[PDB]
Order: sequence, then C-alpha cells, then structure tokens
Amino acid sequence: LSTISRALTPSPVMVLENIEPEIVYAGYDSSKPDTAENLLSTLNRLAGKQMIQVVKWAKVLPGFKNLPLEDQITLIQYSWMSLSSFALSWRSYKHTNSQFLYFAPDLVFNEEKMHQSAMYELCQGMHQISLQFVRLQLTFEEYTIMKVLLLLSTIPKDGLKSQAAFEEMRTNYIKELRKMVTKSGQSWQRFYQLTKLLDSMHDLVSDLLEFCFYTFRESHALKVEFPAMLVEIISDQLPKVESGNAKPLYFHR
Ligand SMILES: C[C@]12CC[C@H]3[C@@H](CCC4=CC(=O)CC[C@@]43C)[C@@H]1CC[C@@H]2C(=O)CO
Repeated sequence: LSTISRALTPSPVMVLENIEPEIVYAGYDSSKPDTAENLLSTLNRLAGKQMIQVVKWAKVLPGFKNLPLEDQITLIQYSWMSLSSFALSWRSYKHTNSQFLYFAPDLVFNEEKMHQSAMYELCQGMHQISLQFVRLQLTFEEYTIMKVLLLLSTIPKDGLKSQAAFEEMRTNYIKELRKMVTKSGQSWQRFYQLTKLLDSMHDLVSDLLEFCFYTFRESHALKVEFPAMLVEIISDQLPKVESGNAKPLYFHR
C-alpha cells in the first residue's frame, strides 16, 4: 500500500466526471420535412450513436467492469432507455435551462417538434424531469451519480449471475449520493428528493418503452427506421420485458 498512491487517487465522483462521454450529434438533416417518420427515425439514429458511447462509458465505470460480462450486458440493455431520457433531461437543463429538449446540439426540440414527433406526451414527461432539475438546482456531481444508479435500476426478476457483487456496487453508489447531498439538516430532505425522482423514472421509462416497442413492431407500416444498435437491443429486450423478466428496483413505494 502506497501512502502517495492512496492520497492521489480520484474519488469515484472525479472518475465519473473524467469518463462522462462527450455530447453526441444526431446528424439531423434540416432539409427534410419534419414529419413523425423522419423525426423518429432520426431520434433512433441518435439513440444508436449515443448507446455506443454509453457502452464505452460503462466499460470504464468503477465497479461495473468487475461484474460478469453477462450481467453488464443485461444491465445496459435493461436501462438504456432510462439513461437516455435522463441524460436528455440533463442536457436540456444545462444547455437550455429546461426551455427545450436538447436531444443533441444539432437537434433541439421545441413544442412544435414535440407535436410533429407524434410522441408529444412522452416529450412532456421527459421535459418535466428537466423542470425538476431546475427546481432542485441539480448539480453535475449528483447527476453523474444518479445516472450510475439508473444503470443499476432494473435487473432480472431472478437476478444476475453475481447478485452479491451487484448489490454491493449499488449500495456503494447510493452512499456516494448521500455524501454528495450532505456537502445535515437539509441533507436528508435532499437525498429523499433525489431517490424519489429516481423512482419516478420507472413509470416514465415504462411509457417510453411501450411506445418504443410499439413502433418497433410496426416499424414497416410506420416507416420508422432503427439502427442495428437499437435493433440489437430491442430485439432481445422486448421479449424479456413483456415476459415480466425485468424487475424494477425502487427506493420507496
Ligand atoms: C426510442 C424513441 C426514440 C429515441 C429517443 C427515445 C427517448 C429518449 C432519447 C433521448 C436521446 O437523447 C436520444 C434518443 C432517445 C433514446 C424515444 C422514446 C420512443 C421513441 C421511438 O420509439 C421511435 O420509434
């Protein structure tokens, strides 16, 4: 054990900041008409590019790499939607002050786009999270920890290969959050507000997935395109979810 090495080691929070992926661009073609077909296909394309960066992020995520390859794949598949809309809400909060849905720098949604996307209510749900970020003045530190917790929010009804190791890393990250919001009195209130917001993601993600699975099934009739990345994810996720094999983890309720 090195006295120096231990003192110079980055806190998990600092590591989260270092590994956070750079903002990804959607490659949105502004010359094409803003119809549901084009906007949804474009969002799905963006989703793909983002998931590729998410996997690289999870690969170097403290504690995550120590999980069986099998569990890592499962966790990612189960949570990809949760991480997507949560990151969406964050960028919207930071770069727009929650005035718009900042899917990407080249793709910012206003009320109009929301209507044209044919998923207006789902957009309102995600936007409502951003509004909360404003009311709470959420910090980037709290954000990164919470995003990690979401990665570990849905598991197999029966469990992962290394259930013990998983509950460990999870509990450690929860503790990391407690420490953040403490930097008590208003600390306990803060922590509960954040865990309560994390739980609320499940009903939101449930509705987002329902529409995702629907548009996936009717992809041809709707003319909605999906990148191989998402085809790969949804193909395997959809049946597990509809089979009741996905188990949501809550803090309350
Ligand atoms: C999957 C989805 C398109 C892709 C988006 C997702 C909502 C969250 C999200 C946030 C992003 O920053 C990139 C795209 C994305 C992952 C939508 C919910 C339903 C919609 C469709 O099902 C289109 O067919």
